[PDB]
Amino acid sequence: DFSAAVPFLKRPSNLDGTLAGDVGFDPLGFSDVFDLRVLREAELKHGRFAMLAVLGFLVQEVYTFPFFPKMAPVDAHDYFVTQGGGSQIIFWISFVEIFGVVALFELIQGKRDAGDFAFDPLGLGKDEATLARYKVAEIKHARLAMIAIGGFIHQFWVTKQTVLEQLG
Amino acid sequence: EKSASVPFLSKPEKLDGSMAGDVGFDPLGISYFIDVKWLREAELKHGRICMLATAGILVQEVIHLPGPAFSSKFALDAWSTAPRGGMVQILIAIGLIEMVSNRFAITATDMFANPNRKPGDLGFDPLSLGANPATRAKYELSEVIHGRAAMMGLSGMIHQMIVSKQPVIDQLLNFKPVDA
Amino acid sequence: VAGLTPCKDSKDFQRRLDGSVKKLKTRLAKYEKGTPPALALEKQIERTQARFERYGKAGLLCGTDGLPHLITDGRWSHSGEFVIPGLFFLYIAGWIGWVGRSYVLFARESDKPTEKEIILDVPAALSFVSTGFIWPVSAFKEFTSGNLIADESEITVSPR
Amino acid sequence: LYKEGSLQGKGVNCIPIFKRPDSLKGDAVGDMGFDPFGFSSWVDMNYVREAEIKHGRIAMLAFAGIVVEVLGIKAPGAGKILGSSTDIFEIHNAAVEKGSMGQILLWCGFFEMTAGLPAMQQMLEGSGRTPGDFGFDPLGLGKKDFAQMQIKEIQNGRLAMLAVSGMVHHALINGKVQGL
Amino acid sequence: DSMIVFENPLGKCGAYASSCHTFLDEMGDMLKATP
Amino acid sequence: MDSNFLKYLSTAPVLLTVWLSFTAGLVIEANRFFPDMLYFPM
Ligand code: CLA
Ligand SMILES: CC1=C(C#C/C(C)=C/C=C/C(C)=C/C=C/C=C(C)/C=C/C=C(\C)C#CC2=C(C)C[C@@H](O)CC2(C)C)C(C)(C)C[C@H](O)C1
Ligand SMILES: CC1=C(C#C/C(C)=C/C=C/C(C)=C/C=C/C=C(C)/C=C/C=C(C)/C=C/C2=C(C)CCCC2(C)C)C(C)(C)C[C@H](O)C1
Ligand SMILES: CCCCCCCCCCCCO[C@H]1O[C@H](CO)[C@@H](O[C@H]2O[C@H](CO)[C@@H](O)[C@H](O)[C@H]2O)[C@H](O)[C@H]1O
Repeated sequence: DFSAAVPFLKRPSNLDGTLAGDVGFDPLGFSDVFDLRVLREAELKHGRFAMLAVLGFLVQEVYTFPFFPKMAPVDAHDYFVTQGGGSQIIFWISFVEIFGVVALFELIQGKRDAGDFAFDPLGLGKDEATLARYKVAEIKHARLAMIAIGGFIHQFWVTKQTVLEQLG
Repeated sequence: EKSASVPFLSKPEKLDGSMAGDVGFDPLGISYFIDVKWLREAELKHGRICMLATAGILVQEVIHLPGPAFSSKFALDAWSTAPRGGMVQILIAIGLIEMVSNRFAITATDMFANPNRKPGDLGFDPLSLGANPATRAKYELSEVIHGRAAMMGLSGMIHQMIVSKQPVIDQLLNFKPVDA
Repeated sequence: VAGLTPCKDSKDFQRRLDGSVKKLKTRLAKYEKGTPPALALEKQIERTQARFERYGKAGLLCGTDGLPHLITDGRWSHSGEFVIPGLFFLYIAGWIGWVGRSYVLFARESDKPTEKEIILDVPAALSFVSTGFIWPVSAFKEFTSGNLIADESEITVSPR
Repeated sequence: LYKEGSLQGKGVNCIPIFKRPDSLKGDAVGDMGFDPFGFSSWVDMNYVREAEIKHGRIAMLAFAGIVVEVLGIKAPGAGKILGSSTDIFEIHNAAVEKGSMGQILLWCGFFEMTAGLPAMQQMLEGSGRTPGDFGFDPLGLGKKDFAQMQIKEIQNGRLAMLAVSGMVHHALINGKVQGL
Repeated sequence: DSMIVFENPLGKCGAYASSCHTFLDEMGDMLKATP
Repeated sequence: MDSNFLKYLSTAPVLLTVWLSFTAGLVIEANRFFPDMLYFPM
């Protein structure tokens, strides 16, 4: 059994392809010693944060609220740390993560699917076929955004230029 | 199998939906280890006290009893300016009220000893408005929701008063965003 | 006044305050203004001054040594020195003891009392902790109902 | 339903881009198979229908009022008290200052509390009242074709909602409700 | 001599576009602000 | 949470440590906000 992603690497035993975006990639065997459901929850939380971070970077570059000083996305971090808004965002993320802890415990108990918080306000995932396609799309975009946000931040640190400015 | 309020979390087992305001909201599972009767009695007491607290904070800013001691639009300042002997009298009266209304059963071990004792039912219905079965359920739900809303409102009022240092109505009419 | 002088008007107390403040100021003179050490020493000076002023106004009596002395005889003019503090203690301690005894009995009437005493039943323990707020009337009720004091013929005793 | 199956009802999709949700059963007037977000699954259909009718009626009245204000038609004596400004926002502020809008608010709220809230509550408790029905047909124009009138009212109200929103934002940009 | 005291909270304030700077006024100013 | 982990947290030393840490914090904060209280104020 070799991995579909890496022909020369054996397919990880825990990775049977059931989860979305499972191409058999786990060279370092974290799935062998850690719960794949917990790892998947971590993956989707990371990816959702990263996708929202990419969109936030772009929207902050083009537009900034009239009542907030205009600044590059990275500098806004240190600005709001002193201002107090960052404290509020952190506190409310922590408030949601308190219930995230209960969700994680239920996931360990098997009552929930990793990354499945039953959040479909607009009812876009009602039909299965579209739901599976959307799940593959979500994991793919999550990984791509996780790469892209690091790219954005590091490129800003190097060039001291926002990404939209840099692309020209 | 899943809670109505928080879909991804499972329904709290001890919350069977009999109680008014039950939407399956117990993410931390207090009901598992604490009797829901005690929890509901506590909830109703908190909500009632906060209903009265919100009403008082809003009303005693516009209407006061005669006297310099009672003349304070700011509620936290009223706490100090009102006669201390009167405040201690109120405390003693609240204690006697708790004792008699709970009929000497004021502890976690004896509060609900009588099967007739129901959570939050202290025998208080002076005008007998709750004797109508048709409206009793609606009144119970209204009381629970009012207690919850008033609890949140009182907490917000107290802390916004700490910040602004002005009454609630005065703050809303002369708002000044926080600066340090 | 009992046998000493009020501390608000004692040269010894004033001298002690002066000495403390001067020590702090000498320690402060070697630190730049606005640096964390300077701010810390300034706050120490403020705390010392506030403590001495509050002790002076409290009505505490001070001896020739310049230190406040306590009159723990029963005098109501000095109740806050021993009696009211001691009433708060007795309240808290009776609370602790009453709830502990209640939990001991609760574990006694259990499947495994020893398991309940090493691995606790914290819901019931918190129940008792809550009950402990009227421990005086509860304890007297136990006494008068006879559930507190055991009979002489029901307690083990060694041979004479 | 008037023209059921052609104008409204099951199998009607005003915008074939989005699929007619199964929740839309064609039982409600104005059902043209538009609900891409599938709110009909969870919402209370009668409540939301009454909300739609209320929004449409207010929007229609608002369109008439804004058009008269911009055209400059004023009641005898209105100009002296409020002013001669044609701008809708200036008129709103002037009327609030004088007290006109306050009285309109008071009486609209009284009507809401005494008519719309009780009627809505009974309808949601299963009185069988048609959404948006208050019996207000003094001139008897709806006796002939009540269903046709109902559909016409709903569609005219939707169009008026969109038009009023557009007019307000046009006034914001150019200073003209037309926005031409 | 000893009478309930009624103090008018509104004074001369208005919810919007008034001499008093209200919460709604703050929100409007913030939305119309210029960096 | 695992019932076995909860029983472990209910074990005597864990509860004693947590309760006494809570009490120490209570006393420390009381002395931090109301320091140098050699007497009940009367
Ligand atoms: C910050 C100050 C401070 C501190 C750190 C302590 C610390 C202590 N005190 Mg306390 N104590 C203080 C102030 C303080 N005291 C003051 C101001 C007073 C004067 C009122 C007392 C009076 C006092 C007494 C009378 C006793 C203690 C005891 C103790 C020790 C054990 C308490 C215990 O196990 O409670 C947990 C509670 C229990 C185990 C329940 C049984 C014991 C309590 C104290 C009974 C309380 C109710 C009872 C009806 C009181 C009758 C008293 C009468 C016979 C004189 C503990 C080292 C006890 C001791 O040393 O025993 C050898 C003790 O018996 N203290
Ligand atoms: C039971 C019973 C009886 C009774 C009775 C009685 C006396 C009933 C009394 C009921 C009362 C007083 C209810 C009060 C509710 C208050 C609420 C919900 C406040 C919410 C505030 C909020 C959300 C807020 C806020 C806010 C905050 C924090 C921030 C601010 O910037 C804004 C704002 C102000 C909006 C009687 C006696 C008749 C007998 C009968 O036989 C039985
Ligand atoms: C420090 C700091 C901040 C911060 C911050 C933040 C948010 C920092 C975030 C840093 C991040 C997100 C870094 C990501 C790096 C990703 C890498 C190297 C991916 C490599 C992927 C590879 C090689 C994939 C390879 C691929 C694989 C495996 C398989 C497919 C094929 C192939 C293409 C080969 C701020 C902004 C708040 C400022 C504040 O002052 C403090
Ligand atoms: C009616 C008969 C009932 C008998 C039972 C009474 C038992 C216990 C009574 C305790 C004494 C009353 O307590 C009292 O002490 C306070 C001391 O600050 C007083 O405080 C105030 O009282 C007076 C106004 O009412 C003022 O003139 C005082 O200057 C002021 O100190 C209050 O008047 C009351 O709170």
